[PDB]
Amino acid sequence: SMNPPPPETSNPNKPKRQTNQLQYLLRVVLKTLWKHQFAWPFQQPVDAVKLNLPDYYKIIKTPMDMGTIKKRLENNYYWNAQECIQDFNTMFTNCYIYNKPGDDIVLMAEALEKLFLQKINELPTE
Ligand SMILES: Cc1[nH]c(-c2csc(N=C(N)N)n2)c2c1C(=O)CCC2
Repeated sequence: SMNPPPPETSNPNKPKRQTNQLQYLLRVVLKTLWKHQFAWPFQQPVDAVKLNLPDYYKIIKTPMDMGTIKKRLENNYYWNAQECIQDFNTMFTNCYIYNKPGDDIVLMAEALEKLFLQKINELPTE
């Protein structure tokens, strides 16, 4: 069994910015979700080999996780906040796509997503 390469966190020719919205995404949004008691299954890419989930990357073709997002934010990978918000939403959606309704992982994603929504509701103006 094999995992795919992880999503990139560095791309020197991709234009980048540091903006107040991106700073909020790191200092408020990421930090709030990262410390949560349910964050630990989303802090790195899904290891389909160790978890014995050979169908994970058959179904999930746009993987995303908070470890990747954290590195992207710390590395100033993004141009704008929408790119990062999209990454969080990809992470949550993948969980709902792969898993069964009511599974523990889905309840964990829902708890994190609730906080995500509350924080991005107050994304500062640029
Ligand atoms: C998003 C996600 N994370 C995990 C998981 C289990 S154990 C672990 N440990 C880490 N990452 N330290 N992550 C799963 C999952 C799914 O969607 C399907 C089932 C398993």
